[PDB]
Amino acid sequence: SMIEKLKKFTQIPGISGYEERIREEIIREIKDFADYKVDAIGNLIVELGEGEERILFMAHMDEIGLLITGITDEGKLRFRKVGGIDDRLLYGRHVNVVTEKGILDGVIGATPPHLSLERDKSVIPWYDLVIDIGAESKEEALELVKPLDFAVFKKHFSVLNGKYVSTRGLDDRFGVVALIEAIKDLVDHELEGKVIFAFTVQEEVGLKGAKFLANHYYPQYAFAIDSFACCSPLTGDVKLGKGPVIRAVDNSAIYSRDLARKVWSIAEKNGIEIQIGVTGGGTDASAFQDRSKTLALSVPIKYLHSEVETLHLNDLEKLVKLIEALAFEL
Amino acid sequence: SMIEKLKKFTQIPGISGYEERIREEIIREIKDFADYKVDAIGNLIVELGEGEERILFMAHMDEIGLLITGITDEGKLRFRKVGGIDDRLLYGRHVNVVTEKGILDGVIGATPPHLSLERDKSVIPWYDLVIDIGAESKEEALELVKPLDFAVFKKHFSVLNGKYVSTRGLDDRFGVVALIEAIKDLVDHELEGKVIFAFTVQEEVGLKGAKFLANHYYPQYAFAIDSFACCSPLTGDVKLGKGPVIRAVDNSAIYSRDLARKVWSIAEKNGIEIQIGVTGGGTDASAFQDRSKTLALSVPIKYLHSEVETLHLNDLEKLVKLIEALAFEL
Amino acid sequence: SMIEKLKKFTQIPGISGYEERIREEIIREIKDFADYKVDAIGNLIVELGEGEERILFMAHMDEIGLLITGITDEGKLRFRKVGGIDDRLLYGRHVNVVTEKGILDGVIGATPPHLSLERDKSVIPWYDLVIDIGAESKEEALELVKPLDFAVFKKHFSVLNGKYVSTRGLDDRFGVVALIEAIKDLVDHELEGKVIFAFTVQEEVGLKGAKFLANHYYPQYAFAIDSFACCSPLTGDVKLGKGPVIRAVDNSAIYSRDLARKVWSIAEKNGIEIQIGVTGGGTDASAFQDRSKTLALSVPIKYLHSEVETLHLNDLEKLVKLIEALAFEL
Ligand SMILES: [Co+2]
Ligand SMILES: [Co+2]
Ligand SMILES: [Co+2]
Ligand SMILES: [Co+2]
Ligand SMILES: [Co+2]
Ligand SMILES: [Co+2]
Repeated sequence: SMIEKLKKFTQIPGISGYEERIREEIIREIKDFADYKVDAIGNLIVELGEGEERILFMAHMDEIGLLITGITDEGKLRFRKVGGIDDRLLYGRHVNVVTEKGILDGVIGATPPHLSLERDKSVIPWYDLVIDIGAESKEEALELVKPLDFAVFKKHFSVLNGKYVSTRGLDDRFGVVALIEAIKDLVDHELEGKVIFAFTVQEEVGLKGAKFLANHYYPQYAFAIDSFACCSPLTGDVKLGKGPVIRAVDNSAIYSRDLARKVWSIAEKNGIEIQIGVTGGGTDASAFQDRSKTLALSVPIKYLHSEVETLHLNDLEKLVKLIEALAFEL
Repeated sequence: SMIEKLKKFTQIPGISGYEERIREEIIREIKDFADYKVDAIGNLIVELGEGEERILFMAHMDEIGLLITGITDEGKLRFRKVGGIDDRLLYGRHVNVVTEKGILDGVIGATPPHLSLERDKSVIPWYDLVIDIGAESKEEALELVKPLDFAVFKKHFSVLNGKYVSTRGLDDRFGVVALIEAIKDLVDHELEGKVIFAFTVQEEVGLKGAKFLANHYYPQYAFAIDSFACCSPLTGDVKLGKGPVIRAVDNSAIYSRDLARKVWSIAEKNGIEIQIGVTGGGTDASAFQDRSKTLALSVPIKYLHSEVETLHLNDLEKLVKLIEALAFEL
Repeated sequence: SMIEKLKKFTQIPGISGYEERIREEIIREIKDFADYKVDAIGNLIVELGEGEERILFMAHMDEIGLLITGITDEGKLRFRKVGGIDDRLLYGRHVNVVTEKGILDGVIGATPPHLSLERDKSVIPWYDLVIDIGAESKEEALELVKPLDFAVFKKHFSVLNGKYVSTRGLDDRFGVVALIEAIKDLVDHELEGKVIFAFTVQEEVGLKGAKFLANHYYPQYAFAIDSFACCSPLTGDVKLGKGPVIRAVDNSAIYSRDLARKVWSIAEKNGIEIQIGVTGGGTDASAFQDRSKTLALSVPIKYLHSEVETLHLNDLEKLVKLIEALAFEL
């Protein structure tokens, strides 16, 4: 119910711009506790209580996938990348081409095997690849897919020891999950200031979902719950299963230091093993230091942004257990 | 029932040496038509009729996987390759570690993402990789896996248009399938000479299953039904769905020319679109020209030996439809 | 008597094709227990008991040396390599040129020292070298050596701590030793099935001694006792002195798995510290999976195929102690 909750949300396709299938399902499991409104741009916003705008929580729906840019003469699909993938993760891998008519499966096979003796033994760049969907010609392809349909990897699900979980799309699905688990566990409790949960769009392509929020939402403290890339010197003693991490500093922003304490305190004062770190990249929260106390805490992750992303199942536990015990005790 | 037959047989793990799980299941669906004997080395042999030994048919159970060679101090698994894989297909991919106690899942994640700035932007070699299984230490790993346990990729299944099929393990599973479909369709027909169906072991590591057969089985004509790697100049006008291919020539052997005719004839004379080709590598049949008329016919395949192998579903149809209409009309 | 037994057998020159001097001496110490026959090709074969052919044991006489291919105008010897040496082990080293007239010593000195200032600071390839034997001219050389005389390194002997031993030619001499020690310890015991000890030729150049055996000797289980190259990831937890190793898998063959157990069992059931491994290269045994249960067990070795090969003296102890306790209790 934590797993299958997770299996349920990684499986949903939807990269930046195209988050529909994800937020429709968030609404399936939210409809009947709390009350939503949907941004223009796309954002699920869900206030709790009324009054001055206190905390804001953001996990983003969109993920990294491929935009279909056009079609070849023999009906293979061209694509650009949306977000940040690594090409070696593109070569010879099933995908899942999402269209209007609905899901449709193909394969970025392109794998000239052992017996061709022009050995392309370097990594083959994202633009030399195409998707196979079994189309016979340029025409037959359009029967099935049009430009600006997008696609995503057929995602395996794996539970490693008993503790960990691997699949592509933890960034930031787990987060979307958390802010649901951690919203059912609120509301009827009510004793508050006034906290705003949000499910952002287009984070992986420039945070644009949260840059849109930054209007109408001037809160006091704005959090992001995205991933925390793990296990490099520069990650200090962060290791997996030693509880949620506070992105103190990344590449998008170095974050409020007093806010850091204010949670770190609530942390130990509340029986939790929060840990602290310095990584790379950025987080929706860093769209708010514009004017706002920002910080984003997260779960440390291995093999990030690959279909092998691996979060520890306890940290997730403790992290909702904290990003709740924040919305009160702050 | 052709698909799910195929889905059923690719899903079974078992690389060279370790074919058990595969032949036990072949026997589950053969037990009660025809009669088997199992080689020393491992081979399923199934005669039909009695008398001089006429034709021999071989599809091999084993596949390409990874042998676990040892364990690291932090409980990651080391492995060698068994067979011929390409390393770019090793990087960051779920696998499935088969042990004695039974199946156990892990991930060759190893994917230093975007934020480490020593960019290993070349392909990372098979020996710098390890499997993650979520073990905490060298000790905790052995609790789960021992050397000479082996592993295989979590295999997706994909049906491309309606026609084609992708998954890792068509080589030579489809073949194992064929020689089953095409053995249920025999026997009770009986009108013969005397044909031997065999399910070989260790083909992908030197044909050693069929090199073992070469004793006790001196037939008249020996066929192999393995893959036919496709879509390179040197493949002539072989294209997918234009019916089974006759490996005229590969790298292991150039095959009987009269036997080629003798089938090519039976082909057109029997309403089939056999095609002919020159590829690379070898086939169990080429363990018999030692003394024996050899030839191996097959289904053309794209993206071979990658988890994206793609055979056309008709060819398979027509190929059983022919490797039957051979066991009589030859 | 284990050492000097070993010192005695490494010292004997004889590479593939030219094993005489070795098997004559094996016969000096075997003549008067058990009874031999010598293959055409060269193999010492020594049955024990009579009846169905049960086990076969092979250690090979030949070693890596140099074939003299011709002679220079100033009476230096040209050579090819027989087997697999590494060139850096050729540069500037005494050798021992075996002729018909008998032993004759020379030196692959060739060592342009410090004062020539064209610095050949890369490794100098096997074909730029010649042997010095002190001959004054092309003519004077032939007075001493003719083509297809061969040569071998002057071999030092070293006993490292008290435990280990270094010298060039453990592969497979130690093995030849074992199957002698372990044949004097049989015979008069007699209680058997029927075991065949063999001393093979030409293993280091394609196993051709044992490929010749494969006729007339169809046994039930065929073992090889050759070296086991040691101390690389891919060698798992094999370390020196932790008892004989079972080559589970190498590059020539992945070996019977049930036979592996059947010894591993007899092992622990018999008070021995057998260990298991995956290395590279091959073994005479792998000439039998042709039709036969093959496996080769061995002693782990460091610095293999160099005049520094280093086996642990206990393992050798325990290995005869086991390859005896096999010839009965199997
Ligand atoms: Co994210
Ligand atoms: Co991300
Ligand atoms: Co195959
Ligand atoms: Co293959
Ligand atoms: Co040897
Ligand atoms: Co050797």
